[PDB]
Amino acid sequence: ELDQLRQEAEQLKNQIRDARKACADATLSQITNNIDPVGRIQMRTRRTLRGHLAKIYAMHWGTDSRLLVSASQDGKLIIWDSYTTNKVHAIPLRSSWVMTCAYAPSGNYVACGGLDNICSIYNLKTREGNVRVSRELAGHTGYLSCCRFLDDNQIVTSSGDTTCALWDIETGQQTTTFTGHTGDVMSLSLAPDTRLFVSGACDASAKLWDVREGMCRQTFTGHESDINAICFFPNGNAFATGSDDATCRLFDLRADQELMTYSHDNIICGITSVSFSKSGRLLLAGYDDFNCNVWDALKADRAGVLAGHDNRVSCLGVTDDGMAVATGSWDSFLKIWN
Amino acid sequence: ASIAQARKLVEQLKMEANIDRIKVSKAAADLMAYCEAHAKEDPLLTPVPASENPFR
Amino acid sequence: SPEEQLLFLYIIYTVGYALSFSALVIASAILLGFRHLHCTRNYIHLNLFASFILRALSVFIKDAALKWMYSTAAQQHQWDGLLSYQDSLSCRLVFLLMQYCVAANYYWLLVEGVYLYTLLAFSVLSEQWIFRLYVSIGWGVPLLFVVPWGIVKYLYEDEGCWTRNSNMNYWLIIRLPILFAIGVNFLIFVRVICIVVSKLKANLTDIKCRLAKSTLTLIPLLGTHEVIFAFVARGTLRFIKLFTELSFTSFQGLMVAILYCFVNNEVQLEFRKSWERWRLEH
Amino acid sequence: QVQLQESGGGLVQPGGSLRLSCAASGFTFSNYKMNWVRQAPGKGLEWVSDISQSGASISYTGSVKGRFTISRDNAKNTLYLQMNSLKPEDTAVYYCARCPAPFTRDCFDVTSTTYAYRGQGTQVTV
Amino acid sequence: DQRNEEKAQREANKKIEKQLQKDKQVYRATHRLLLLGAGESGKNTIVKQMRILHIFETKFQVDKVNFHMFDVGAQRDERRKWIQCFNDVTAIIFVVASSSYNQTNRLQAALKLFDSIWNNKWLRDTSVILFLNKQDLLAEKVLAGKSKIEDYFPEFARYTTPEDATPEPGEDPRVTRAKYFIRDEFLRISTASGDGRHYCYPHFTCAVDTENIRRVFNDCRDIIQRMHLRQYELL
Ligand SMILES: CC(C)CCC[C@@H](C)[C@H]1CC[C@H]2[C@@H]3CC=C4C[C@@H](O)CC[C@]4(C)[C@H]3CC[C@]12C
Ligand SMILES: CC(C)CCC[C@@H](C)[C@H]1CC[C@H]2[C@@H]3CC=C4C[C@@H](O)CC[C@]4(C)[C@H]3CC[C@]12C
Ligand SMILES: CC(C)CCC[C@@H](C)[C@H]1CC[C@H]2[C@@H]3CC=C4C[C@@H](O)CC[C@]4(C)[C@H]3CC[C@]12C
Ligand SMILES: CC(C)CCC[C@@H](C)[C@H]1CC[C@H]2[C@@H]3CC=C4C[C@@H](O)CC[C@]4(C)[C@H]3CC[C@]12C
Ligand SMILES: CC(C)CCC[C@@H](C)[C@H]1CC[C@H]2[C@@H]3CC=C4C[C@@H](O)CC[C@]4(C)[C@H]3CC[C@]12C
Ligand SMILES: CC(C)CCC[C@@H](C)[C@H]1CC[C@H]2[C@@H]3CC=C4C[C@@H](O)CC[C@]4(C)[C@H]3CC[C@]12C
Ligand SMILES: *c1nc2cc(Cl)c(Cl)cc2nc1NC(C)(C)C
Repeated sequence: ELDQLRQEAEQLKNQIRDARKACADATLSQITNNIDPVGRIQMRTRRTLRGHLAKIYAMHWGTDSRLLVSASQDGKLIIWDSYTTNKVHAIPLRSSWVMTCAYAPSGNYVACGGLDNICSIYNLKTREGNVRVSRELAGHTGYLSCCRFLDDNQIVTSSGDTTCALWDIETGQQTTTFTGHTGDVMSLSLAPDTRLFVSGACDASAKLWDVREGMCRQTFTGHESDINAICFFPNGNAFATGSDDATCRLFDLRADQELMTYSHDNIICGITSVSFSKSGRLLLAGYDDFNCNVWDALKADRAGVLAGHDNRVSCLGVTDDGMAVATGSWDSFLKIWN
Repeated sequence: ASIAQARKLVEQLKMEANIDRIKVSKAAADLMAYCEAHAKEDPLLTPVPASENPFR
Repeated sequence: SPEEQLLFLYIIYTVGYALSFSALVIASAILLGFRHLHCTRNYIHLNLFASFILRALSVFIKDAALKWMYSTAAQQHQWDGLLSYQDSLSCRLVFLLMQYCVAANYYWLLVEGVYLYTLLAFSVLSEQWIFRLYVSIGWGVPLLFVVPWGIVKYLYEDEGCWTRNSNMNYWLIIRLPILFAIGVNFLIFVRVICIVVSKLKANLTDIKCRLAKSTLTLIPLLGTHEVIFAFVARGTLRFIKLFTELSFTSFQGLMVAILYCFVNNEVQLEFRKSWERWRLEH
Repeated sequence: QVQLQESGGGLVQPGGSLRLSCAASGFTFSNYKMNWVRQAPGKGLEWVSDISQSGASISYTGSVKGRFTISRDNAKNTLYLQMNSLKPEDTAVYYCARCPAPFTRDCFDVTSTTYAYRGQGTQVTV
Repeated sequence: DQRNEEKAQREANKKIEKQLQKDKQVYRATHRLLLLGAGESGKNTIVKQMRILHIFETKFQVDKVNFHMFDVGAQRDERRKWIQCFNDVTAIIFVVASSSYNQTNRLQAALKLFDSIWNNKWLRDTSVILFLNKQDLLAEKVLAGKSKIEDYFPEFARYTTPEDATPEPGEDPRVTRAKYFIRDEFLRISTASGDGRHYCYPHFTCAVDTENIRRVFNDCRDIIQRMHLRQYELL
């Protein structure tokens, strides 16, 4: 019964591929030929937030566009002030190997997760001023690779368990588990309406999840190596992926296939972080070649370069108003660009 | 054993197949339309003047 | 001719000091302007560069100050307008600054050696505190024997701008600590070379031509030029000695600058980043 | 879609010869290191033989050296395993796998229990 | 007023930076060790003696120096991604079960995972302390001669014991081949890539061996010393 069901799977995959090709009547490289290029995006480091002792693995902006959280392998969860390069909180973690961190859109809480298979929620706006663990969301049998705060006490955590999860922080038990990925789920990106999220894994595939229902609404193939980063288009109708393939692909939730491929022949290094600008016109991609490239999200041309990091660029982040681009790296320095 | 894995994968494939897909041309037009509509509010696409640049 | 020998020496040693000063201020600017080279060993390197620069400028003054005065005395059989300054402590103090720059150079070579040795031997140390201790040693322990030497020359001795160490026992006040610095630098040098050859033997063909480069890079840094000269004449032999005792200590600033800020692999790396950054601008 | 379907297996008598063709599709074949793994009955995934991007550096598991040989055709995007002088211990489902990242000498997790870029395997019974 | 709140920000920053200095003095003082191994590779015993005799986290202290050992547990077998977390680690302690059988070539499985650690472009400066465990269970296997490594490694029969051999009392020539042949299968990978950046220090241990806590301390001194000696280009 296995061979016949494998036959069913292969013919249904071929049917989906033909239905995608029937929808593939053009590309952005043909429609955006009448689109003027953005020129050279020459962004300069405005601030260098230093104080971290080890590699900076994660970084996330607050909704106010002032406060960052940066997670580093030394066991620190530092809250920065991006305008005055001042540290607001230095949260020591129980596990030094923190692989992700998130800043709650309400500003009250901050998460972090790594090799301890636990997503720890810290309460910043506490009655005594002591930044203390609020919850420890245990239950994953794999390392925590990316956790994103949903609004109403919910958090979408992605693990190396090949399984995502939506946790109810107040109780501490996950209400939904998103399964279907065969490789380590590496990165998340919540849509602007926080009703759908997309997951990147080491299966070279991206999956569109319904966070309220728990089903994989859509599986995006086309990448060739481990999806290391994922990010939504600002309108929530498209998303960009970065992999070890050394290319960025732009999938559309409606077109159900690739829109653009962001690659360069002199680029052979894996892409660790991907972001978008407020208009979604600039695709910021962090690389292993120690610099970020400012891709034209509509033309696949390298409009600029954010160079100046002495090690691998591990985490990118655009402010919610788009006023700056933060780039954390394994050199323990988080640089703000504009 | 693996029968559950195969049945889950095929039900996921049929759940993913019966969706209202759109031509890539219309999605491209909508994407470039959003990029054209919100170009004025992009301080990375258009360099914001230093008078209202908090990172100066 | 003795005159020839002497003038074929001092100008070259200033040339040595001039090249050391030029390459060394370039090296100090390089170590300061990249940020990525900012470590604690590079702070010790910047202090050693500054102290070598201090001794270079100090010998420039010494040879120039004396010359200004000499020019005036011989300008017109003057003799006067020259004697007064020697009695004015305006040259006693500049010679004290000279002896302090010399002592600070030797003791910053000592601090470089001690830091390298404890980096190889005692790897549990707070680089925030130990660097303050090393700065305090390199810049302050020279005071603790140069300024008592100054007060001894002021109280006990006569004039001569303190350039005549006639009572050598009083000159031991600054000689011995410098010989102590050189002896401890030599002990640290032999230990570090023993450690390097132990790491080479434990590896996998000919360790001699690599230990040669390691030792030739370590000689100027710890300042082991002096262990043959200082620790110790015949008119041929004395001439042979002073020439090397001046030329090697004059060019060791250039040698340290090159070997630890120019052919250093990280700065050749460091440059290649800043330069590229500047390039993309264009 | 990284697709790795394989053919050429089947039943052979001890001492025979077999050639498994690994038709790779969906990733530029010349960019990434390739290898064969096999899962003998008894629940064990073992690596068989490595081959670099250009095909210059070829390694083998000790039990198959000198008797197994692999080539790669970067033009047709195919990998071969010529299996000479087979033994009854060689009964296994042979999976054609590629390492996770191009331009890397490291070959991670090809023998993992649930690797993603590993083929569906062909059964070779001796 | 904003002056007082901005100076309170400065004062909080000062407190935070003082705490970060006090925490960095402990960070760069403790040595981080990633403890890897295969399935039942005997590394569990190595955990026990380093824990009691003076992922999961192990802090021990030998010769007043603090060490942190991180046994990666409750993780999958796809070490592709989380092994990038271990670059600041001074030493990856690799425990290999030299006599895992008497499932399917656990030595070649460990050899290929060993090959992927060096060639990992992020572990291209992390040294590997190699504990070839179960040297006592490898003894009874080869001297009996019913289960060979020659069927898993044909180049073993053509392999003669190296001149750098230091056999323990009771190590007949039949075992010091298998003892040292395995060691050179790992050193064939340790020398064919990355010279001067990372170094392999292979060791022969067992469940009865107790000074394994000093072999890591002696070779973590060697790792740090070689890291310093190449900062001055003395090595
Ligand atoms: C590039 C710029 C900023 C660096 C300038 C460094 C200058 C001050 C260096 C370079 C060459 C040096 C001069 C060369 C040699 C002499 C002759 C000596 O009898 C008096 C000092 C004097 C005149 C030196 C003073 C310092 C010096 C002038
Ligand atoms: C030699 C004396 C005069 C010192 C003053 C000249 C200085 C500025 C010269 C001498 C050696 C030079 C270096 C030689 C080596 C390299 C490697 C190259 O890939 C980048 C430039 C770099 C790093 C050069 C920078 C400039 C340099 C430091
Ligand atoms: C500034 C010039 C004109 C005279 C000062 C001497 C300069 C060349 C030397 C002497 C002592 C040196 C300083 C010694 C220690 C420090 C503190 C350290 O955290 C930053 C580097 C810094 C600040 C060095 C900078 C260079 C330095 C200031
Ligand atoms: C004639 C003039 C230029 C001589 C000036 C000598 C100056 C530059 C020397 C003398 C005292 C030295 C300082 C002594 C103490 C410190 C504090 C230390 O944390 C950084 C280095 C620093 C700041 C030194 C810098 C260089 C220094 C300031
Ligand atoms: C004229 C003499 C006194 C000075 C000449 C420089 C000498 C001292 C230098 C040149 C070569 C060096 C030696 C070469 C390497 C070794 C082997 C090591 O296991 C002990 C130190 C030792 C022995 C070094 C000591 C210092 C050394 C002997
Ligand atoms: C002109 C001199 C005094 C200055 C340089 C110091 C001399 C003495 C140093 C520099 C290089 C050194 C050599 C480096 C190489 C080795 C190989 C080692 O296995 C034996 C010692 C030997 C042969 C050293 C002898 C001492 C040596 C020649
Ligand atoms: C290499 N080998 C030797 C051998 C000997 Cl006997 C002497 Cl004196 C010097 C040597 N130098 C080197 N390498 C250099 C330092 C790069 C020339």
